[PDB]
Amino acid sequence: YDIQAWKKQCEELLNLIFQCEDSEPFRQPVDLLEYPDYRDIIDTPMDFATVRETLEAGNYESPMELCKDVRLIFSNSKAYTPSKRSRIYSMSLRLSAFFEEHISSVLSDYKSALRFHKR
Ligand SMILES: COCCNC(=O)N1CCN(C(=O)c2ccc(Cl)o2)CC1
Repeated sequence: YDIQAWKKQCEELLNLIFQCEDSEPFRQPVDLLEYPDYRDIIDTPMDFATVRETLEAGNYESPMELCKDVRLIFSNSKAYTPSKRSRIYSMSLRLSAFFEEHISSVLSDYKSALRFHKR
């Protein structure tokens, strides 16, 4: 019932994601010099360094907001990919499965703790 615990749980999970080779494409923003059409396709860039900085700045109120930005990393990869068999997109799908496997308990515990708080 700790309604703050999600923040360190997310820091920990971001540390695991940064250790994961599959996060290599989405640590930093897309260099628009290497992908000159990126912003023609993607309205809202997102990456894991931006998510970590937002968290560490105290600019997430809940793990749902962090989850929305991480999911945007993955949806951007899916929107930008020329092929469902692309290397970078394939890395996104594995990393997404990993993230969803790990974030589920963080969301559940937070929502449970908030419900207890508001009982
Ligand atoms: C080392 O990483 C540098 C920053 N990352 C980066 O440039 N990109 C990651 C995002 N992205 C894609 O999701 C994608 C799908 C299919 C193809 Cl190709 O790319 C475009 C490439």
